[PDB]
Amino acid sequence: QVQLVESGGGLVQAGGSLRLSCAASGYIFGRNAMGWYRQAPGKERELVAGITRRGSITYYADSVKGRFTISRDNAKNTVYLQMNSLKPEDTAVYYCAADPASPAYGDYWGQGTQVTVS
Ligand SMILES: [Cl-]
Repeated sequence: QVQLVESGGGLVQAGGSLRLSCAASGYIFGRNAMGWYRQAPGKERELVAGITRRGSITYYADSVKGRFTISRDNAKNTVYLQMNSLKPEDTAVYYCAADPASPAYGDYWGQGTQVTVS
């Protein structure tokens, strides 16, 4: 019933930009905590950017600071990841994850979307 759907991936040239979107149904992002994850070739999945529940503070992995921006659009119940100045090292499967509003083991996860930087 709860669905996170990602879009906005594909192939881009180094130096370009992409916007990832994460659209939820059966669930409202609200002020819940959420994050964007990525799994690069040969690597474990790692957290790239997130928003806290408490105080709605954005945070970023050092490797993306100053280049990526997370934003939340309550009217659209959609969270975005704006990726600027993309590097080949950014190539990966990107995932969004959101905290459920009530008690639960586990988050809600999108399906993942491929971002390839040439
Ligand atoms: Cl928090």
